[PDB]
Amino acid sequence: GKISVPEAVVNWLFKVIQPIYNDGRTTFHDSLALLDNFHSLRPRTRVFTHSDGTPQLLLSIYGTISTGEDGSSPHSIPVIMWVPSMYPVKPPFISINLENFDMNTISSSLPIQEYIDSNGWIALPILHAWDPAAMNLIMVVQELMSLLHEPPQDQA
Amino acid sequence: QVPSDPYN
Repeated sequence: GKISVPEAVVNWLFKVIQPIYNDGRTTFHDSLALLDNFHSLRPRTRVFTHSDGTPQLLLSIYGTISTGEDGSSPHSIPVIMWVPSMYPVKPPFISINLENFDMNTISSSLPIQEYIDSNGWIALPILHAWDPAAMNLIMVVQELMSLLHEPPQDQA
Repeated sequence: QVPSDPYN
């Protein structure tokens, strides 16, 4: 339950979430928890443009997710997660951040490679099977992390 | 509101 973000960020979250989110309480709770669990992530609001051209200001959480120093070869991916205004009824959506990143620094051996489309959107299995009543933002990033991980050593 | 960023 320890909070890693400073007061200015908590107050900011309080402020920006209110006007946008159908369920501000859950969005605030899940966003704060995410930031507290993944210290490389930061929040901002940005305009997301929908498929039909409609722009919508949304909370976005961004940063570089990296495998831990656990003896395995390190892998990192810069991502941008968007929280839709109907969260958690609707799932977040996540893309690779294409600044200073070449999507081709990701081994085809990495399980995550399979889920990244030509446009940079990451179709994580958890998002496809989203359960509004049982899932949160942390679980999304945890799955992302588990797919970045070097696949286990075998003896073949 | 317009876009904002407590870090930038």
